[PDB]
Amino acid sequence: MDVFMKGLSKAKEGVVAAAEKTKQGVAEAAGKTKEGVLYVGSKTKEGVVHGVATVAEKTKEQVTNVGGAVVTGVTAVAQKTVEGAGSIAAATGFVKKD
Amino acid sequence: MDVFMKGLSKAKEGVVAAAEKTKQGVAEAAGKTKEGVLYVGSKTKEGVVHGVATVAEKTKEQVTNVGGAVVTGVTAVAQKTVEGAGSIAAATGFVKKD
Amino acid sequence: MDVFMKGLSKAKEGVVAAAEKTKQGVAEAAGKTKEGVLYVGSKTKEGVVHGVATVAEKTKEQVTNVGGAVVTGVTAVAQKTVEGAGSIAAATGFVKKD
Amino acid sequence: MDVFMKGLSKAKEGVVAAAEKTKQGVAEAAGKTKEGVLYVGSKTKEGVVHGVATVAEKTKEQVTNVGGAVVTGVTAVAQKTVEGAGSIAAATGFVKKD
Amino acid sequence: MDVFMKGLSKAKEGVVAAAEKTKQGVAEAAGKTKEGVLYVGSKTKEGVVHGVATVAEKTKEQVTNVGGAVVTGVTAVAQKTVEGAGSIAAATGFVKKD
Amino acid sequence: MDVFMKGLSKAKEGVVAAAEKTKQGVAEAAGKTKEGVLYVGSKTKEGVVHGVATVAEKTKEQVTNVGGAVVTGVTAVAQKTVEGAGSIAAATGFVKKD
Repeated sequence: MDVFMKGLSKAKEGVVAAAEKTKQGVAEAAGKTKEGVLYVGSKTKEGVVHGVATVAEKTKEQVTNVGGAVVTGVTAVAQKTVEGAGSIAAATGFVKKD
Repeated sequence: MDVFMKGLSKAKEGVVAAAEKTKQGVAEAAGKTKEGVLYVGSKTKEGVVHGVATVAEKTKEQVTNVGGAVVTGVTAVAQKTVEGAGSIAAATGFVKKD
Repeated sequence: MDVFMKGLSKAKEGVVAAAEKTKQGVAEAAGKTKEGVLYVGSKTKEGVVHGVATVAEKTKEQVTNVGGAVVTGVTAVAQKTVEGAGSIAAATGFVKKD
Repeated sequence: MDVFMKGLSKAKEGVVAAAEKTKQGVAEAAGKTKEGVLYVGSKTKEGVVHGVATVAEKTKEQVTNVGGAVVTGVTAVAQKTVEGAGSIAAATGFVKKD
Repeated sequence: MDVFMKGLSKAKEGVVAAAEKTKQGVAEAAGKTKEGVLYVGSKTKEGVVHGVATVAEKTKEQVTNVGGAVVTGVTAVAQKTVEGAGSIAAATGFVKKD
Repeated sequence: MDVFMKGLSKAKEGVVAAAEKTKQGVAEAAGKTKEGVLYVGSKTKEGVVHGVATVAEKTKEQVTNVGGAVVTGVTAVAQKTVEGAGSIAAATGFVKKD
C-alpha cells in the first residue's frame, strides 16, 4: 500500500522536480482543510453541533453564536510593494557534457 | 494499491516536472477542503447540526447563528504593487552535449 | 489499483510536464471542495442539518441562521497593479546535441 | 476485492452448506496442484529446467533423469473391505416448529 | 481486500456449515501443492534446475537422477477392514420450537 | 486486509461450523506443501539445484542422486481393523425452545 509519494517509487533513473502551493495576501476565516489524510479501519466523528437552545423574553437585544468556529471581527490584510513568494524546484541529471 | 503519486511509479528513465496551486489575493470564509483523502474500511460522521431550538417572546430583537462555522465580520484583502507568487518546476535529464 | 498519478506509471522513457491550478483575486464564501478523494469500503455521513425549530410570539424582530456554514458579512478583495501568479512546468529529456 | 468466499458475503439470512473434495484409493506421482492461488502485482518464475548436458563414449549403459520431480519406483495402493471417506455438510436455519 | 473466508463476511444472521478434504489410502510421490496462497507485490523463483552435466567414458553402468525431488523406491499402502475417515460439519440456528 | 478467516468477520449473529482435512493410510515421499501462505512485498528463492557435475571413467557402476529431497527406500503403511479418523464440527445457536 504505497499511498502518498513524490519522487521515484519502484523505479530507476528518474529526474523529478515537484513544487508546492503558494499564498500571498490571503485572509481566511473559520476554514477547515485536509491534505493527505488516510484512514484505515478507523471510525471518527468530527465537527458536530448538537442540542442548542436559546430563549428570550421581554429582552431588548440578544445576539448569540454557536458553532465549530465563530469569527466576529476583522480579518484584514494590506500589502504594498511586496515582492516574491513562490516555490521553485529544479532538477537535473544524467548529463554527459563531453 | 499505489494511490497518490507524483513522479515515476514502476517506471524507468523519466523526466518529470510538476507544479502546484497558487493563491494571490484570496479571501475565503467558512470554507471546507479535502485534497488527497483516502478512506479504507473506515466509518465517519462529519459536520452535522442536530436539535436546534430558538424561542422568542415579547422581545425586541434576537439574532442567532448556529452552524459548523459562523463568520460575522469583515474578511478583506487589499493589494497594491504586489509582484510574484507562482510555483515553478523545471526538470532536465538524459542530455548528451558532445 | 493505481489511482492518482502524475508522471510515468509502468512506463519507460517519458518526458512529462504538469502544471496546476491558479487563483488571483478570488473571494469564496461557505464553499466545499473535494479534489482527489477515494473511498474503499467506507461508510460516511457528511453535512446534515436535522431537527431545527424556531418560534416567535409578539416579538418585533427575529433573524436566525442555521447551516453547515453561515457567513453574514463582507468578503471583499481589492487589487491594483498586481502581477504574476501562475504555475509553470518545464521538462526536457533525451536531447543529443552533437 | 472479495476473492475466495464460502458462506455469506454482504448478505443476510442465509443457510449455506458446502462440502469438499474426497480421495479414496489414489496414487499420484510427480503431480503439481494449485487451489486458491491469487497473485497481485507479483512476478514469479516456477519450475524451469535449463542447460542440461549428457555425454557418453564407449560406455555400455547410461540412464539419466533430470526434471522438477523424478519418480523411478512403485507407487501402489491396495484396499480391501474399506468403507467410508466422504465430506458431509448439513445446515438448517430459520425453522418455526410451533 | 477480504481474500479467504469461510463463514460470514460483512453479513447478518447466517447458518454456515463447511467440510474439508479427506484422504483414505493415498500414496503420493514427489508431488507439490499450494492451497490458499496469496502474493502481493512479491517476487519469487521456485523450483529450478540449472547447469547439469554428466559424462561417461568406458564405464559399464551409470545411473543418475537430478531434480527437485527424487524418489527411487517403494511407496505402498495396504488396507484391510478400515472404516471411517470423513469430515462432517453440522450447523443449526434460529430455531423456534414452541 | 482480512486474509484468512474461519468464522464471523465484520458480521452479526452467525452459527458457523467448519471441519478440516483427514488422513488415514497415507504414504507420502518427498512432497512439498503450502497451505495458507501470504507474501507481501517479499522476495524469495526456494528449491533450486544448480551446477551439478558427474564424471565416470572405466568404472563398473555409479549411482548418484541429487535433489531437494532424495528418498531411496521403502515407505509403507499397513492397516487392519482400523476405525475412525475424522474431523467433526457441530454448531448450534439462537434456539428458543419454549
